[PDB]
Amino acid sequence: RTLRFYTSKIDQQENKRFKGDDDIPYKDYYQQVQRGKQDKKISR
Amino acid sequence: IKDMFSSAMEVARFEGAQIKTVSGIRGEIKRALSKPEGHYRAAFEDKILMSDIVILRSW
Amino acid sequence: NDIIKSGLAEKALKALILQCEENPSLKNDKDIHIIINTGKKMGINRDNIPRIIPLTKYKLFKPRDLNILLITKDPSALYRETLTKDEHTSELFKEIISVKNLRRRFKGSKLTQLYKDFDLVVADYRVHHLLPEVLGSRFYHGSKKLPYMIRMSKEVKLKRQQMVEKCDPIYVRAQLRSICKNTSYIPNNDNCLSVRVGYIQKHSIPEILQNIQDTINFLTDKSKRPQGGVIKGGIISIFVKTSNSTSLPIYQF
Amino acid sequence: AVPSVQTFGKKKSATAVAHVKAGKGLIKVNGSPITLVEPEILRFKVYEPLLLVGLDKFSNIDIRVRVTGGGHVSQVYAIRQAIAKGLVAYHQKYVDEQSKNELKKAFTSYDRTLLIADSRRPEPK
Amino acid sequence: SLVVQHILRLLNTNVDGNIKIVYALTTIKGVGRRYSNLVCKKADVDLHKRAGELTQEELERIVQIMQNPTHYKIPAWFLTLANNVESKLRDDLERLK
Amino acid sequence: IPTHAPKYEENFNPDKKSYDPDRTRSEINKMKAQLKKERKFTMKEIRKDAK
Amino acid sequence: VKDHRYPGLTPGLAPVGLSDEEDS
Amino acid sequence: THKIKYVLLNCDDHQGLLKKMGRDISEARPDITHQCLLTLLDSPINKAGKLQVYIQTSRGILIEVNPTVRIPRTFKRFSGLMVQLLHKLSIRS
RNA sequence: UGACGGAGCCAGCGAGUCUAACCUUGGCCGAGAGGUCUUGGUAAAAACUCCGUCGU
Repeated sequence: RTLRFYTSKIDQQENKRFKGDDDIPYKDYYQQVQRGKQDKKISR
Repeated sequence: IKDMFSSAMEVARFEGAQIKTVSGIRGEIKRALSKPEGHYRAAFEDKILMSDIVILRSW
Repeated sequence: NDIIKSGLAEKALKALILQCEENPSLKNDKDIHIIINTGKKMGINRDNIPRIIPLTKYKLFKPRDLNILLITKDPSALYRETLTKDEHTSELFKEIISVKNLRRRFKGSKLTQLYKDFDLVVADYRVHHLLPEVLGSRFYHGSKKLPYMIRMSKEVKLKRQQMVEKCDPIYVRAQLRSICKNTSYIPNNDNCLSVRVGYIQKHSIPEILQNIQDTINFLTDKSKRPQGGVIKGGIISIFVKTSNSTSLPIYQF
Repeated sequence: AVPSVQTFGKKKSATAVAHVKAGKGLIKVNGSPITLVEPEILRFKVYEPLLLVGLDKFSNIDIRVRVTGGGHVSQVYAIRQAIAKGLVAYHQKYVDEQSKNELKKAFTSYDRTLLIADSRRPEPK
Repeated sequence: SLVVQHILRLLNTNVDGNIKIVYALTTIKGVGRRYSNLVCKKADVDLHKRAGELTQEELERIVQIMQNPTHYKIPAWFLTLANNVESKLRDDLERLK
Repeated sequence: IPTHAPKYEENFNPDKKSYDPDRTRSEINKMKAQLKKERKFTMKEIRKDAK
Repeated sequence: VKDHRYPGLTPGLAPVGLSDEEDS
Repeated sequence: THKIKYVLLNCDDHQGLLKKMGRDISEARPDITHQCLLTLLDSPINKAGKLQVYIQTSRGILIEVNPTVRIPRTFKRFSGLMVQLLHKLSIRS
């Protein structure tokens, strides 16, 4: 947006990969129903 | 066959065991089946039916 | 309308709904069925043909909500083309497939995947008797995904004459709306019968009760035969349950 | 009775039965015109006899060919062999023998498989 | 002499301009070829455009179509034991001896 | 031309087992393999004993 | 509506109503 | 490579082992092969993408070297890579 | 020398009244045994030719 931002990118681009001799990096109702059915079966 | 054995390791013990159906058809336990556990292959002197029941006489 | 008035139905439904949240085992249960004990044997052999029960007050579903599969007569080129192009039926179906193609492409485990993907199955009435062999056992036990017969066009047949093969998109759309919005049942030769009446988290308890009376009214009214009026001799009792929950009584004679 | 001859062509399991009778140049294969034989890439293979001897000879006869067994290629070879054998047989039976000789000479000059069955019988070595 | 007539960020996804709008929107996760076709149809954007050719309002319409699908009547079909086994087997082995 | 570095495990041993990022995933693979090796041996001994 | 081939059609056919035909 | 862990056989590090193997220790020097790889890959021509390096081991194993690679400078680390390469048949970025 | 969909079409072996799942949710009848139904989950000719779409 502001003109200052584009300066930062332009300068950043100039500054902007191994090079030279760099080495690689080191390293309850329901319950009521239920009893009702069970009670009937045992009663029979 | 199924329901005779609960795991293939049991079938390993009884491989080659003599078995027969109710109909009188003699057979042999050949090998244990990998899937499902406990199923095995058996060869009978004649074709068996589904209604038949296989029996292993053990003591 | 007595069953709606009785508080037993309301109190049972509240308990059934309350359980579904509390119990982990019922978490995947979403539909509410009613189990009907007809006094005498129906005498109708189970033909696996759904029969639709019109629910006037409320609508169970809409065509847009569900994954719909259509099985058509061979060749499917005519039916697939007309349905896809027309605006009304363009998006109405998950997929369109022919019977022969369905048999060839899907076998064994592929049938199980087909059952999971689709929520509703509909088919041309001509091919319905073939489907039990093709779809397999999984579709045709339990009644969750039984194919529904639909008529592609309003043309009728006369003896010694040949059917003209046409596709009416509005009529096909019209029938499918009736299937999804209304509930359905399948006759069997015994006392017992199961009908879906509501969906958990979608229908309030008073709505579910109204559907129950509509189902009972249609099934008991002799004037609605042969589609309705199949429960002759009254109802000994009515229960309410989900797929895996226990039957909670809601009406006893 | 209408003059008629019958011949067989065989390639692997593919077998073709050709009936050649006096007619008006109606060539059919499995109840369809010869032009509809498939695969299209090999269609000219089936045309090979018709073009070698000229369509004029066929203009006076009807050929009906029924093919069963084998795959596409074997069926094509069965059809062509059946057509050639049937044409030569008809020219033998109900036309002069000189034309028979000319037809045999042309076919054997082009491809003898049109007349003799190609049987790749095994040879142990 | 005077005649007057590449990437887009949609829905937290970068879509190339050159690609067709329908298959461009397929790249968005959860968006299929059929779903892309339908969202293009409802947005009244010609499917035969390229993603670069789309105007801002049309892109906005696609966005509201995605984020509010039920509002725009889109159908829903778019929207330890091993150790126990080891120990049991070891018991079987010891017992076999 | 772009430049990259090789990826390697210092003191590599092929007989040794490939290092796994997750310990649970590695441990179960150890336990599963012991089951297959142990299961195959037990079946072999039982079959010989039965014979 | 009846089809002689397939008696199952007459039962279990979708009822169609004016509200159902009307567009949404 | 050979077991002691596997190690790239070296002329000076492993004299006792190589005598047992029977091959003469004079021809057991990967440092030359490392050395040539180093100078070639850092040459401007490789930086210009006009150079590709192939290596034929004495045993007959043929290695392809992608021009992009950046071999570690110290000879010790380089030996670490070769054993993996000869055993894993490929090295990844 | 792809994937998706559709269309066309071609074999030969094989015929014992014999050929083939499992686990659940509940209604009813039955002294019992069991019978019948209801219900969710798990498991279980091709090549080839042509046409259309995407695209490496």
